[PDB]
Amino acid sequence: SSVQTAATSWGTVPSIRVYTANNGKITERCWDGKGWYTGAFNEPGDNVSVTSWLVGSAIHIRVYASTGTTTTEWCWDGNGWTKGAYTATN
Ligand SMILES: OC[C@@]1(O)OC[C@@H](O)[C@@H](O)[C@@H]1O
Ligand SMILES: OC[C@@]1(O)OC[C@@H](O)[C@@H](O)[C@@H]1O
Repeated sequence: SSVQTAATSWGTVPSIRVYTANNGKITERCWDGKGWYTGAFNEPGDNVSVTSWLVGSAIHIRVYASTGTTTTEWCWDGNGWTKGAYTATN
């Protein structure tokens, strides 16, 4: 039905990342001050949340993608999206 989004931002320009879960696929749109464009993130999920932090000038992003009761963490640390160590509790 209705897509579900999550958003994060950093800096002062700023940079913004908006993740949209649509029909089981999460994609990413990006802003760094000069126009929206499509990001590299593509992962399965019906629900999405996100957080990010800076270490100096380097952004680190964590996206939590959920299907059913399984949540997978995806990490951006400058070098492509890698699977994180996040696991659920009992
Ligand atoms: O410069 C765009 C980009 O590299 O920014 C960091 C992450 O949002 C990536 O998915 C995205 O493609
Ligand atoms: O560098 C990746 C990592 O260690 O970053 C911190 C947390 O997001 C962890 O789950 C994740 O595996």
